[PDB]
Amino acid sequence: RPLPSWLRKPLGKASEISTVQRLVRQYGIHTICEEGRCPNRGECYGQKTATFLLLGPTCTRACAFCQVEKGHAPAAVDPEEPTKIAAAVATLGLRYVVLTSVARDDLPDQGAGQFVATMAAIRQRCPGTEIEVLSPDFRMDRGRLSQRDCIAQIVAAQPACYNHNLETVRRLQGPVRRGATYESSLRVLATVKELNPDIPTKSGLMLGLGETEAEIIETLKDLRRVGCDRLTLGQYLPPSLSHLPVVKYWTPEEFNTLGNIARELGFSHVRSGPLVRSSYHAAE
Ligand code: SF4
Ligand code: SF4
Ligand code: NA
Repeated sequence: RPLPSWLRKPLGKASEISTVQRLVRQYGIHTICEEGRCPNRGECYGQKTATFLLLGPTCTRACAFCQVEKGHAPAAVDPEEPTKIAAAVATLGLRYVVLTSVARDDLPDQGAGQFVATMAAIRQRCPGTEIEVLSPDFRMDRGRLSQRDCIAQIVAAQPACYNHNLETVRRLQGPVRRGATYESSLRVLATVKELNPDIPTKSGLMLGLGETEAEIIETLKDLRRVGCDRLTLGQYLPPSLSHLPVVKYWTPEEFNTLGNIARELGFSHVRSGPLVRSSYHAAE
C-alpha cells in the first residue's frame, strides 16, 4: 500500500497560508482545514472558503477513519463560539463557509442549536456569505430532541446546502463508522427534502476502504432515491497508524469514470478525485 505518485506530489506541496492559520488560533476557534492539515488549504483559502468545527475540538466517538482528535470526555461548550466564528468569518473575508461539528451524544439538542446560533451570527455580521452545513446524523435521540427536529432546526435556518456524508457503502458502515447506520444517514437526507425540497442536499464517500465499484454504484443509486443533489468522492487517507488502513488507491482515471457515472445518474454537482473532500469546491 505505498503512496502512489499522483498523491505524493500534492501531499508534499506547501503554500502561503500563514495569515489564515494565525487568525484562526487567535480567535480561539477551530477549522477542519487546520485540525487535519488539509492538502487543499492553498486552493480553498485562496477562494475564501473554510470549514469550521463546532463543539470540539475533540470527539469522544473515535471513528476509525476520522482525523478529529479523540477526547476523553465531551468538550466543554463555549457559549461565545458562534460569535467568535462570525468574527473570524468577517476578518478573513470568507465568501463561503462550511459548518460541521463533532457528535455530541451528551447534549439534549445534540448540538443542533449551536449550528443555528452560528448561522445567525454570521448572517448578522457578514453580508453575502453563504453557509453550508455538514451535519452529524443526530441519530442518538432517545430522550433527546428527535433526529427529525434537530434537522428541522437547521433546515429552518436555510443553509445554502445540507451535506451529510455516508462515508462508505452499506457493508462497511459497521467497521468504518461508530454509532452511525446506513439507513439513518440516508434518512437524514430524505428528511431534509421532506422539510424543504428547495434546500440542495449533498453526500460523499471516501474510497479505498475496501468497497468495490459494484457497491459504490448501488450506493449512488441509494442516494438518488432520497433525492441527493450533490456528490463528493475522494480517497481515504489514514490520519494515523491507529486508523484503518488504505485497502486501495483509486486512480485519477477511476475517479473520473465514477464521476461521470454519478453525473449520468442525475447528480447536478459532482466532485470526484483523490484529494477531494466534502467541502472542496463546495461554493461551486
Ligand atoms: S477541502 Fe475542506 S477541509 Fe480542506 S481546505 Fe478546503 S475547506 Fe478546508
Ligand atoms: S466522524 Fe463524527 S463522530 Fe466520528 S469521530 Fe469524527 S467527528 Fe466524531
Ligand atoms: Na471538509
